[PDB]
Amino acid sequence: AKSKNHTAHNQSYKAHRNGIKKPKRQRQASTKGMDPKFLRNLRYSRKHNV
Amino acid sequence: VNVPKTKKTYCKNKECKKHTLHKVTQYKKGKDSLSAQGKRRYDRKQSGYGGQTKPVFHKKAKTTKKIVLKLQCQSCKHYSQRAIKRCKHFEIGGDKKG
Amino acid sequence: GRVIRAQRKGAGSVFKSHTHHRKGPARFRSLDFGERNGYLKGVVTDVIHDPGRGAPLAKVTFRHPFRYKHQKELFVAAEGMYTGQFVYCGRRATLSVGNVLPLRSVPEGGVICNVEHHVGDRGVFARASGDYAIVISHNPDNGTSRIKLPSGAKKIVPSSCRAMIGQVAGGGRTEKPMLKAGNAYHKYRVKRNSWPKVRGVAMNPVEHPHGGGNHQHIGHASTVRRDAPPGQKVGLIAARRTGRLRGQAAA
RNA sequence: UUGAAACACGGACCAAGGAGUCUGACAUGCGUGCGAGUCGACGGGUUCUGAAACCUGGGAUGCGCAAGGAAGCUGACGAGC
RNA sequence: UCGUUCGUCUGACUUGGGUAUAGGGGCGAAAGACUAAUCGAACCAUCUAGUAGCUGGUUCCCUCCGAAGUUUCCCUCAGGA
RNA sequence: AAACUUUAAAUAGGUAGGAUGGCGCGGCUGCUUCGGUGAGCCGUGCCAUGGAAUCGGGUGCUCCAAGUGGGCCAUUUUUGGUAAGCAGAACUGGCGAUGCGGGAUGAACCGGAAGCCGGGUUACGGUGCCCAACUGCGCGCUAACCUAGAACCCACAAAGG
RNA sequence: GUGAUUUCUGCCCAGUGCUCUGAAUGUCAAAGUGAAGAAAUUCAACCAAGCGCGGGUAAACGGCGGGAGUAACUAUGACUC
RNA sequence: CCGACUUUGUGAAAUGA
RNA sequence: GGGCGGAAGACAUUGUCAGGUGGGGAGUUUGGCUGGGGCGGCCAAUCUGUUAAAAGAUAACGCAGGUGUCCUAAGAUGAGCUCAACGAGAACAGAAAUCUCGUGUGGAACAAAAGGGUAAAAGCUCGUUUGAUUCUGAUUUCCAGUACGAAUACGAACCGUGAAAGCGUGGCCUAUCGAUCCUUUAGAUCUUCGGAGUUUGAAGCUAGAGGUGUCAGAAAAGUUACCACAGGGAUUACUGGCUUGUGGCAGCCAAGCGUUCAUAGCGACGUUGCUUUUUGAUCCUUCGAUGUCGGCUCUUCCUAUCAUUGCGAAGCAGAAUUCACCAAGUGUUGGAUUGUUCACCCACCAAUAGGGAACGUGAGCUGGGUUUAGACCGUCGUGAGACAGGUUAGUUUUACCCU
RNA sequence: AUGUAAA
RNA sequence: AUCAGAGUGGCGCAGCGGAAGCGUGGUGGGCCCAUAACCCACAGGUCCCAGGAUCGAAACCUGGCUCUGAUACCA
Ligand SMILES: C[C@@H]1C[C@@H]([C@H](O)CC2CC(=O)NC(=O)C2)C(=O)[C@@H](C)C1
Ligand SMILES: [Mg+2]
Ligand SMILES: [Mg+2]
Ligand SMILES: [Mg+2]
Ligand SMILES: [Mg+2]
Ligand SMILES: [Mg+2]
Ligand SMILES: [Mg+2]
Ligand SMILES: [Mg+2]
Ligand SMILES: [Mg+2]
Ligand SMILES: [Mg+2]
Ligand SMILES: [Mg+2]
Ligand SMILES: [Mg+2]
Ligand SMILES: [Mg+2]
Ligand SMILES: [Mg+2]
Ligand SMILES: [Mg+2]
Ligand SMILES: [Mg+2]
Ligand SMILES: [Mg+2]
Ligand SMILES: [Mg+2]
Ligand SMILES: [Mg+2]
Ligand SMILES: [Mg+2]
Ligand SMILES: [Mg+2]
Ligand SMILES: [Mg+2]
Ligand SMILES: [Mg+2]
Ligand SMILES: [Mg+2]
Ligand SMILES: [Mg+2]
Ligand SMILES: [Mg+2]
Ligand SMILES: [Mg+2]
Ligand SMILES: [Mg+2]
Ligand SMILES: [Mg+2]
Ligand SMILES: [Mg+2]
Ligand SMILES: [Mg+2]
Ligand SMILES: [Mg+2]
Ligand SMILES: [Mg+2]
Ligand SMILES: [Mg+2]
Ligand SMILES: [Mg+2]
Ligand SMILES: [Mg+2]
Ligand SMILES: [Mg+2]
Ligand SMILES: [Mg+2]
Ligand SMILES: [Mg+2]
Ligand SMILES: [Mg+2]
Ligand SMILES: [Mg+2]
Ligand SMILES: [Mg+2]
Ligand SMILES: [Mg+2]
Ligand SMILES: [Mg+2]
Ligand SMILES: [Mg+2]
Ligand SMILES: [Mg+2]
Ligand SMILES: [Mg+2]
Ligand SMILES: [Mg+2]
Ligand SMILES: [Mg+2]
Ligand SMILES: [Mg+2]
Ligand SMILES: [Mg+2]
Ligand SMILES: [Mg+2]
Ligand SMILES: [Mg+2]
Ligand SMILES: [Mg+2]
Ligand SMILES: [Mg+2]
Ligand SMILES: [Mg+2]
Ligand SMILES: [Mg+2]
Ligand SMILES: [Mg+2]
Ligand SMILES: [Mg+2]
Ligand SMILES: [Mg+2]
Ligand SMILES: [Mg+2]
Ligand SMILES: [Mg+2]
Ligand SMILES: [Mg+2]
Ligand SMILES: [Mg+2]
Ligand SMILES: [Mg+2]
Ligand SMILES: [Mg+2]
Ligand SMILES: [Zn+2]
Repeated sequence: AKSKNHTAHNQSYKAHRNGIKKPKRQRQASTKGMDPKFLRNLRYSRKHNV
Repeated sequence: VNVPKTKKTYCKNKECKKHTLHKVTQYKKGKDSLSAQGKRRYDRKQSGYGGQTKPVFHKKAKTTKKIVLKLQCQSCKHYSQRAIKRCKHFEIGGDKKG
Repeated sequence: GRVIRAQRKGAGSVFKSHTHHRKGPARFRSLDFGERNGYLKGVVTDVIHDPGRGAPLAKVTFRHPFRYKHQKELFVAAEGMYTGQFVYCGRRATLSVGNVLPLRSVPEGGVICNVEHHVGDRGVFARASGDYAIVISHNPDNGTSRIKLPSGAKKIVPSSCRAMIGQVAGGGRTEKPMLKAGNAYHKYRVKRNSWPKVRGVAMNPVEHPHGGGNHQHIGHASTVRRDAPPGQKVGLIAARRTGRLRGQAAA
């Protein structure tokens, strides 16, 4: 009747039975959040490639 | 907490857009108006039988408010307003600390 | 709660007046020309005990003023009346115990009973056993008079209101202790269902504002306001004061 | 129910009745028809066993084909690693 | 309800019949008593298959996969997302 | 010395171990620098014996949805409690959901997880009778005139003679 | 409300309640009044009952304290603060 | 309980406009 | 004389609005956690240290504490200086007033709680100030990788200070706070009022404030013994079970008592246990019911032995008495008072020892107590009512089944 | 307010 | 058992950080033959024990104590 309960018992099992899903490493890694001063330049060069 | 009467901050008006000199005041809630849509709705709803229909607040807990400072720049006569942290005593242009 | 006895008495259910053996309305005569402007001679025939009323009634057999028949009227006996007496009605009736005169004809200081209030409403003040009204004073510029009622109040009445001179019989009756719940019961059968009367403090809350509690007590001020809704106005109504009456307040 | 053979509850026995259905909106999955269209659903004509079937209208009925705005309003200038 | 034993018995006594008051109403020498074996709000029918986060039941076979009592929020801890 | 620390373990934590790598050439920039200076990108050409062991198809991507959200026991770390078959946590496993062999009997102690059969061999535990297997081969101690003593948990014994 | 007879009903009107008075310059609705307004409207003045101010009322509901010292044996405390 | 409007007419004075 | 006779008289009164009163009446509410619940407390928001087992996460009504503030400086920055303390000295002047020199790793201060950080500073004094500003995103912390709070790092402005580098989007860092609807405010020389306009009003858009502390945010007091329902052994009071602090019972040591003599008989200071008739603790079974104190009756069992049979010891001369041994075969009473178990007295006795069996024993009784509804007092409550205060009256159902 | 017991 | 309250002059009580008084008692005089009473002056305290902050405590808060008062229920 003690409504406060807490364990991590069985939580490693639930985590690992379907693996700890690592994200697929990526060619062309994402730029979102990067330094806008760096990204404006980076975009503008690709604007003026030949 | 003391705050100066006149302060230099940013004035966003398309005429100023720079730090100007702003006179300070204290925000006080203007008076409730009898023709606001919420008021003609509530006055329609309260009318009749059934008594108090919209809830009315009783369990007050705060003792202090957030001051709002109504800063008017001396350059285009347009206000802009800033809320400061919660305080009990508040005074504009008090005698400076020594 | 539920409806409270003070509220149940207005229904008429069992609280009506127990009037099966009462001898009829005890009142004066229908005021007419003869008794406006002279006197009519009537003779008492019997002093009959009226059930449910302490004052005896006197059967008075007038002669009808303008048709050929008797009129058995029925008065409230003034202490002194006897069978065979001639009672005279009118304005020029001599000031004799038993005669009925308008107040324009009772000298100041005189005792009267059965005083009318609107000339011809046939007697309303000073009627119960052994009570009388004294004509204090007259005012002929408005044609009115003043009387001291039994209650100690002082009422201006029309100077043409009639009155029976004397005092009502049966006086001194409420001096005798009844000594018995039996006597009390036989008193109240013939008046109305108003006895035995239960203390509110010994009631449950659902039927009396004083009700309930592990001890018997009222629990709140027993003096209630004049406007309190029916069913709340029980206790001492609109009381100006309480406690034993001492000094001037006992006047 | 964490724990039932329980000193936990229901149950004497048999027969029959007896409990996730039907409807409106939506959603994913699948099948079928057609496919920038698709729906014929309310109506009309016909129907010789027929409350069925079959035909008809739509050139704007619904959904879709165009979105952003609170509203005035504006509305996709043609892709590279 | 029965038995022996008890209270009262000219009295505010006992009782028949007629009649009055019918439900948040009646009546009460007051116990929330009595109002047809029903009264701290009768009975009857209807709204009504009222609602229940609670208890009980929830009916055929084989095959294969097959857990949770843990995080976070909720007048939330017998519940739900 | 839990709310002290110079020092400072063990177990446990993170990252890297190449084809998602480098070097040349010639181009862009609205960034950067005193500046072809850098930063990055862009096009192209070259290389790069696969860059410790072992193992092996993958949640790789998504949709719809069920039940659950009362836990309990054990070895070890551990908080309150005098302690509890008590209350609360940490790592893992078990029971719950699971039979089967052993511990006489037991949900979670020991062995071990399973289609239905024939044959062989074992684990835990045992070989005096119940009861399948030795009254086997050896060596010591105990003699209990108290119910000697006789299974991991486990059904206790203490200070002391 | 108390509950025959006898005897007697001490103190408190600050609390709660009841009740009485309104000089009037506290508070106070609709209506009606004036001003501004182009009008909706806003404003101000006026403004009843009620409260608020002021008296009474306990056989109205109710209530009725502490702390120290002191007698020429001790104790106790007539007395005192 | 109280105020205003209403049924609600007729005319007289005193203070206010 | 076209008045039936009076009384009041355009006031009462009818009708409708308007204000106050209105448990007389209606409706409803009366939070959660909790070693039952109530009361207490806030362990509901939330910070620091520890528990937290050397990454992270980690609970309890665990421990020690904090917060709902304060601040135009106690914010920004630049310059300059060194703080607590200690040694020696100096008129009045001393332990302590002010001054000077030396040493001074921070033993000071930094608004507050604790922890961390700092010595040409983050501290002290002075200088100029307002970055405590504007727009909208990102990221972390919580975490569902949602919101909020807070914080960080860029971007585009405008600025402060410094000669400059730079620093600066509030306080040295870690807590100091607020959703929807509504009202109110700021802004564009913005949009709509849908017949077109002028022109007040109203709604909009973006950003603020007014607050929900039960702090992801209902608008809300009690009582019930007259009570009702759906349920619960997720949860109390009886029994039993684990535990045994508390209760009872026994050892070891030996400082002393025992007139000289620790141990005849004790045995403090400590300490080791045993038991499960009390109570505490828990909440495992039982809430679609296990009949709940006591007495009466009857039986059985235990030994931790009071008496009785045999013995040992003595501070045993005889009598009595005390300690222990195998011993549980036999015995253990009549009564006053109390509902009592317990207790206490009177008397007899060889003795009036202690204990269990669902605190043995209610289809065995009794119903005194307790534990419904009546009623009374005392305290509490404004009250309906409460009392682990005293009082009085208060139904005791079935066996014929199996053993 | 008051006035040795000590003659 | 917890929750509060108050501890201040010999006594009973005031007290809002600059910090000690009210009534009564004590002391020396005066009036009196004398004592009161009265008149004029005089001395007062470990602000319950140990801390902390705090320009600055007796007060704010925290530990150590004594007396007093409260709520201690359903079984
Ligand atoms: C006094 C006001 C009250 C409150 C708000 O009006 C209550 C409303 C909000 C809601 O949830 N719906 C309602 O009908 C009640 C609010 O906004 C605060 C800032 C301050
Ligand atoms: Mg849970
Ligand atoms: Mg209305
Ligand atoms: Mg009667
Ligand atoms: Mg009477
Ligand atoms: Mg009476
Ligand atoms: Mg009663
Ligand atoms: Mg009532
Ligand atoms: Mg009562
Ligand atoms: Mg009372
Ligand atoms: Mg269970
Ligand atoms: Mg069992
Ligand atoms: Mg059962
Ligand atoms: Mg059940
Ligand atoms: Mg059955
Ligand atoms: Mg069937
Ligand atoms: Mg179409
Ligand atoms: Mg491609
Ligand atoms: Mg009988
Ligand atoms: Mg009769
Ligand atoms: Mg009859
Ligand atoms: Mg009946
Ligand atoms: Mg159904
Ligand atoms: Mg039903
Ligand atoms: Mg769910
Ligand atoms: Mg070391
Ligand atoms: Mg770790
Ligand atoms: Mg490593
Ligand atoms: Mg085999
Ligand atoms: Mg064999
Ligand atoms: Mg009285
Ligand atoms: Mg009586
Ligand atoms: Mg009295
Ligand atoms: Mg009064
Ligand atoms: Mg009073
Ligand atoms: Mg008005
Ligand atoms: Mg008035
Ligand atoms: Mg009510
Ligand atoms: Mg209700
Ligand atoms: Mg609760
Ligand atoms: Mg509790
Ligand atoms: Mg919450
Ligand atoms: Mg850690
Ligand atoms: Mg500096
Ligand atoms: Mg976020
Ligand atoms: Mg910057
Ligand atoms: Mg600072
Ligand atoms: Mg709004
Ligand atoms: Mg229009
Ligand atoms: Mg807000
Ligand atoms: Mg109750
Ligand atoms: Mg009752
Ligand atoms: Mg249980
Ligand atoms: Mg023990
Ligand atoms: Mg003990
Ligand atoms: Mg239990
Ligand atoms: Mg039960
Ligand atoms: Mg039984
Ligand atoms: Mg023995
Ligand atoms: Mg039995
Ligand atoms: Mg009884
Ligand atoms: Mg009772
Ligand atoms: Mg009682
Ligand atoms: Mg004297
Ligand atoms: Mg003197
Ligand atoms: Mg003297
Ligand atoms: Zn400006």
